[PDB]
Amino acid sequence: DRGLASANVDFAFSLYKQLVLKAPDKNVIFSPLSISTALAFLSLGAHNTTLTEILKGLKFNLTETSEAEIHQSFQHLLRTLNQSSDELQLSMGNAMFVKEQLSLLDRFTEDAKRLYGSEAFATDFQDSAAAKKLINDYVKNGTRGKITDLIKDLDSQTMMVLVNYIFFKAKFEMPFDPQDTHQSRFYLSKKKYVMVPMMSLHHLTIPYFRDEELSCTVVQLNYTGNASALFILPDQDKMEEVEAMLSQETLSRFFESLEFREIGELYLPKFSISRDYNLNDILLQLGIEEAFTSKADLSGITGARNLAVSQVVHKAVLDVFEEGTEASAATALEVLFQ
Amino acid sequence: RTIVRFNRPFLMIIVDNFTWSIFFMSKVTNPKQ
Ligand SMILES: COc1cccc2c1C(=O)c1c(O)c3c(c(O)c1C2=O)C[C@@](O)(C(=O)CO)C[C@@H]3O[C@H]1C[C@H](N)[C@H](O)[C@H](C)O1
Repeated sequence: DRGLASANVDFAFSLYKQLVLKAPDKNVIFSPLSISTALAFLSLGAHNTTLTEILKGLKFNLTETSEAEIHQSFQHLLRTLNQSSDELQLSMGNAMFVKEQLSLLDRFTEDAKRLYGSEAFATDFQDSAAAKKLINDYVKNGTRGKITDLIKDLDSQTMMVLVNYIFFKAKFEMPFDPQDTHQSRFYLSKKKYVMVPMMSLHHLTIPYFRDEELSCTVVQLNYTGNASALFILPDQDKMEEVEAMLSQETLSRFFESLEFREIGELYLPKFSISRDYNLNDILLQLGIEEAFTSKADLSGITGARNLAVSQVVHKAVLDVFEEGTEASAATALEVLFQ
Repeated sequence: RTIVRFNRPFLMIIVDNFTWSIFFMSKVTNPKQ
């Protein structure tokens, strides 16, 4: 569905801008798809304002697609994506961890399994250490060990936690040769620079675009298996200016403006970065409000307005090296009683 | 003769070529470990 693709990209750029506001000079890494999917999963249980605030925050137009069609779109996307080859590995999972005695509507658990692939695991949250182990183990298994501590603190009164994870591992079509990796300057700013391992490729034809009006250069590196990485390289001191132009429209212009061009040398750092976030402030700014207050209506979960969101956390890791790229992320939505 | 040198902050967007899903988005302002 082209609608789902568009909403997910609009959400990605909106999230990105707010993540940067937190700390505008820090590395950023996140999975917008993981967050979109987790919140769409939550909305399966939401009604009324709580529901329309979630779906609108995710950048869907309810006037052009119904709730039923949004969930069917996620189901379809989840089925299309889950992929495994000696070429490329891609896994996404959803789960709910629920207080054992909490009575859930059959329609919710049926829907959650059918549409989002979600099991329901009985969890004793009053044994906080055991409950965190169960959730963190699920995410570690799903991300093949790359994310192990998504949950640090967990209220012992928690009623449920909805979890999404994504795992990605892929080889470059044109891999770098480790013999051509050498320590080189990386300019944190015009005046501050450090030495990093810098990979290099010589004489390569790849898609290329120089955006003079935005002062940036764009290249695409393919993975084997129909994923790719789009790299955007602002001119020095122009990263803030490029960030101010990002949008679905600009990304489209980037892709469409790419042309194959022979490149004499490409230099790219070998690097590994991780970030973790609490997303409450951002979701609130993005208009997802009632879910956090005693007005919350998550009565599609239980048959009463007796649940509200307490904490939304996200963790993501990105490893880029000569042969390819690994990246993982997870999102958890922690829910208390009301 | 064109050179592309990622020796300053850059963006990286990992996408599914068929569904146009953005799996991951990243700004690298300091890659050093
Ligand atoms: C609103 O646009 C988008 C928003 C979010 C993600 C995306 C896009 C998008 O437009 C897009 C693409 O257009 C293309 C791709 C893509 O992943 C996205 C998005 O992810 C993948 C693609 O480059 C490949 O198959 C490379 O292997 C094909 C294609 O590029 C187009 C334009 C190129 N110049 C060239 O013509 C290529 C063959 O088709």
